[PDB]
Amino acid sequence: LTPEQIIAVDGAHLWHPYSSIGREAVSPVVAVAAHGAWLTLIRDGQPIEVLDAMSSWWTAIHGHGHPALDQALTTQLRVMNHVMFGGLTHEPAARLAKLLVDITPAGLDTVFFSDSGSVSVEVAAKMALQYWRGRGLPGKRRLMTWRGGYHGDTFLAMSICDPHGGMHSLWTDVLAAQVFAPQVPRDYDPAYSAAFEAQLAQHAGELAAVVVEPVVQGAGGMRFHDPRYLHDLRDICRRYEVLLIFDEIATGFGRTGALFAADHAGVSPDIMCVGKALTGGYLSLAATLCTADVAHTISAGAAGALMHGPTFMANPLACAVSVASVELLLGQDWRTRITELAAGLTAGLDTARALPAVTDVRVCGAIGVIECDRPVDLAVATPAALDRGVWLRPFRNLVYAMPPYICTPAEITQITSAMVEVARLVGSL
Amino acid sequence: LTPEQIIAVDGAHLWHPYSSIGREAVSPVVAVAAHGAWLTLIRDGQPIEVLDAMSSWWTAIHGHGHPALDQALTTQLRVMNHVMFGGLTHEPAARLAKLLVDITPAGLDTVFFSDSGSVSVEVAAKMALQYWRGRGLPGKRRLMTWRGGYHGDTFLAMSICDPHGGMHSLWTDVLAAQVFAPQVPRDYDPAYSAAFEAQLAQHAGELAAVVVEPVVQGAGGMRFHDPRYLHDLRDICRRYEVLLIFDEIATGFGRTGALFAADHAGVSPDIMCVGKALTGGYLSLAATLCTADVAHTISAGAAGALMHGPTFMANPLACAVSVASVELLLGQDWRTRITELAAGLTAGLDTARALPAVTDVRVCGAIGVIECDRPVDLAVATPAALDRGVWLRPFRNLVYAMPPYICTPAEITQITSAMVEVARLVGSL
Ligand SMILES: O=C(Nc1ccc2snnc2c1)N1CCN(c2ccccc2)CC1
Ligand SMILES: O=C(Nc1ccc2snnc2c1)N1CCN(c2ccccc2)CC1
Ligand SMILES: *Cc1c(COP(=O)(O)O)cnc(C)c1O
Ligand SMILES: *Cc1c(COP(=O)(O)O)cnc(C)c1O
Repeated sequence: LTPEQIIAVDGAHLWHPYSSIGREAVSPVVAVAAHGAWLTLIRDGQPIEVLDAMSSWWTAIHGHGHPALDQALTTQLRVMNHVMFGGLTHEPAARLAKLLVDITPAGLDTVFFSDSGSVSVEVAAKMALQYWRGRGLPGKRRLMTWRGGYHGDTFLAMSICDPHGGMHSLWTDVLAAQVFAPQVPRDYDPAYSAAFEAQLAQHAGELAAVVVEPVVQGAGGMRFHDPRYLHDLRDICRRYEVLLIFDEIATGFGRTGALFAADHAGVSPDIMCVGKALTGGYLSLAATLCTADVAHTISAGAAGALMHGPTFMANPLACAVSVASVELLLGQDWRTRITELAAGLTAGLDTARALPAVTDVRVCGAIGVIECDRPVDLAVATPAALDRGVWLRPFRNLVYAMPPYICTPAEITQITSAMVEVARLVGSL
Repeated sequence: LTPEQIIAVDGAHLWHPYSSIGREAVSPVVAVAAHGAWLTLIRDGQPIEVLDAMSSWWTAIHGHGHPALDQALTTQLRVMNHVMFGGLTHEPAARLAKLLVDITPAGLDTVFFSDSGSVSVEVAAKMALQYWRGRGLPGKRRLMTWRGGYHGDTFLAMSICDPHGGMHSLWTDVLAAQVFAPQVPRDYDPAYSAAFEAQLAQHAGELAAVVVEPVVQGAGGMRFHDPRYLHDLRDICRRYEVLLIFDEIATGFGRTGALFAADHAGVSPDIMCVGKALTGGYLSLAATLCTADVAHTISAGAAGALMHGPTFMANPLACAVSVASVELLLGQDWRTRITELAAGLTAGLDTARALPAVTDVRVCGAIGVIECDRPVDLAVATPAALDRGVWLRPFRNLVYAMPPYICTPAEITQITSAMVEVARLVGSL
């Protein structure tokens, strides 16, 4: 198919994320290749090379077509593509479970593989519900979070997404009614934690778990946060006997400057979800980890098992590439790499603070954000960034980047320059 | 890792589908390779080659490591592993969407890609609910199905699963309460359809959709029903203004003797789900298709968009292998292939009808089932099958197979002989 034909098929037949059919203001751009930090896109019938400043929605931490990950895929493909995980086990699943147990916050000793972030969140909730049921406390069935969060698109996951961001107002009666604390502030305020505790106290007997994104809230608004809040959550949860679940699907694997965002506080949750960057952005894969205590209590419960099992559970191909991606990250000085990326984002984005339409500039590890005083028009921002050799996709009022870890200092400066120019145009209406 | 080390890691750290940690009656068997119709498994420390009679949970329709599918994946790997589907489109997505629209029942014109069957079911439900909200009828938010079904493991999907199979007993006060008709019979009885209609009629004002597996109910009991029941559901749904959703995640791509099981009835659903065999068993991928009417009504409603978007939506690697898998199926006389498989299953399983423990023997396309009068002991059945060079996994009172389409007459004889002997050992108490 030519790029023209691809566009024709797409407009007529393909849904896109959170999109319409036939009512798109901006046509999608045809991608024809991806290598390292670079995408080959079609612009006016001509292929142009642009920086993947988004890491393809936070996935491509090592860039595209990395030799180590390509080779991991083809070497597994040669021996075993997939086998059912019902009654069978295999080396890729075992290697990956061993790695994940050994690098995640202490105490996370068991691993449930699934195929997506949203599914891993449902699995986490199921673990929490079956746990309390295993303790003879089935009243503990509700979830508590703070506002500003995002946890995926399946119906249980939706129920803990920010009620404003997730337009819950049109899911009246269908969504489970969960407990929401106010938006967690950037700076540490003991008063916020005390109020969080006071609210949790009113619901403790009906709460299975607190579920939050640690340190960085991604899709909900790129808000950062103080890690000390996570210390308070762990204390509150311990004292009131509510499970703590960390959703690290966004973040995990070095993105925030620590290996996992929980590490910024030294906090272990009871259950943890990982996903986006798990395979280095090659293949869909997610994981839900829980403590030995949670696993044993579930296993000793009425069901005698966790009542979940996806078709492609622990897929050998996805597990093999993930093994390679995790080893590639751990086999280098990733901490210094992320610190350098963060330095580059900070230096490059400082000039945006002076721009008329800019309300905030913030950086946390390999995440850089320009917050604007108005929603960013994609019809202007997209071509503007492409003209500067960078693929950016703002959402709401945010011009942001989460670049691949392999981006050179020069490439980071190219990214921040494009971000600044988009922010300048926003004020130019 | 050696098979012994794999077993050690697995016992300590890996959840399996619907499994415990630390309370497994039988250890899983280590799989070390897969090629064509055969798995290489470790038994008594040594590798043995056995037939994958289950197609690795319905997935491996062309067998493992098919050269055409390996090639397709490797070719895509060299150009573009993955890009984000937010604001970008690509050739693998377009090619697959085009194919799927062209081969599915008439009227299914739009394709929403996701990363598993359970998610595609949630997407289907979301389409149905947003559809009625777009028509100004937000009361139409419940689902109706018949008993014996299975639709996945996420919380909304669970709500339409068979109440017994799904142990809904221990999910009281958590699952949405849906409308269940009685188990659909094998043989066609107009009285059943009339009763289904009467039940639907009293709930029509609050029903968004009927959701069923067409012709074959897989995981809920390997039960077959007359295709004419689906003709009746299409009629009932039309007259009472309730959407019809067919979940073809297990039945799709030739398994039942038609390209899609809906084709047995000559009927089109409003929404359709596909999954397990979509990639030929290489990678997790699923799709939810809907009519132009459904897509337009959603897109004109208050959200102005379908509120869903998985991270790995329309993954180029998965879409590439899927295109190859479908073209491989369409490029041969698949209908004759399934007919020969069905014939082989019938002939091989006939001797079981006379066994003392056997209540039924039934075949539908490349699906063969021996139903027993008591549960099948896996501790006895698994080694018995392995001794005969066959991987079988019974569940409940069912010894069954859904073999790869590439299985030779000799391999089908080997599969069925193993199944018959498992059934024989059941009657020995
Ligand atoms: O456009 C997206 N997400 C999105 C999802 C998947 C992909 S894949 N490639 N790009 C994507 C963008 N949104 C997800 C987060 N959103 C949200 C939902 C509930 C609460 C807060 C934010 C709405 C918009
Ligand atoms: O064990 C499974 N699924 C399963 C089995 C084997 C494999 S191999 N890879 N994935 C698998 C999933 N189920 C248990 C009972 N099931 C069920 C049936 C009816 C209603 C609710 C669940 C279907 C899923
Ligand atoms: C993206 C995301 C999810 C959902 O992941 P999918 O793979 O899109 O289902 C869940 N939680 C968080 C924190 C995320 O960033
Ligand atoms: C297996 C199955 C599902 C769920 O698919 P997963 O990929 O396991 O989430 C849904 N519907 C039907 C009919 C199935 O057989």
